[PDB]
Amino acid sequence: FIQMSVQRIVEDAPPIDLQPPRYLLKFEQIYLSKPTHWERDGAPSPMMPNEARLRNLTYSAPLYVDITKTVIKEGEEQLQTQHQKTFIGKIPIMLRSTYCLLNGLTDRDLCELNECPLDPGGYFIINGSEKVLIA
DNA sequence: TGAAAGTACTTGAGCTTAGACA
RNA sequence: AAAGACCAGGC
DNA sequence: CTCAAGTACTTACGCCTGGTCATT
Repeated sequence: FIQMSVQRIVEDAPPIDLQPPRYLLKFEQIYLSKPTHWERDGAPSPMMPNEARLRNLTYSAPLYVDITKTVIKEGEEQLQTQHQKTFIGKIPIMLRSTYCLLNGLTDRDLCELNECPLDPGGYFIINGSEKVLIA
């Protein structure tokens, strides 16, 4: 879903055609980061799943998509402005998936962060609650 | 994605037939 | 803390 | 003035435990 489906959905959506000048908006490619928490002061910091459970936070990762804005002023010159890392929202991250912070960590690493090595993962943390999607 | 049975409403058909006996 | 929704479960 | 031929319309389902959740 993260690697293919999100990019397919973003690139599939028709571009914004509006209008007399005309403006066209196109989304190029989405970018995912590790789950990070933005505090009141706005300082980013990695959010670990245990801290998400304890503080009733939502274990999610910000989603950034490159957007190119093109303006048509009827002067035969269309000025195209591209926007990098445009933040459109935060996608909840299934624990121990590829984009989870616990991915690829050994038993000692998981214990150092107070996470059970035997924890199979595969669930989401929303407001501190462990949610599992039923097929 | 399957999937239920009885009942309260409407509506709209549908039809050989005329004289002069009490 | 009232009234709802959903979920899981017991017999 | 029917009546069979249709269409809407209505039903329900034992008790108990707990958890979460968004809104008020």
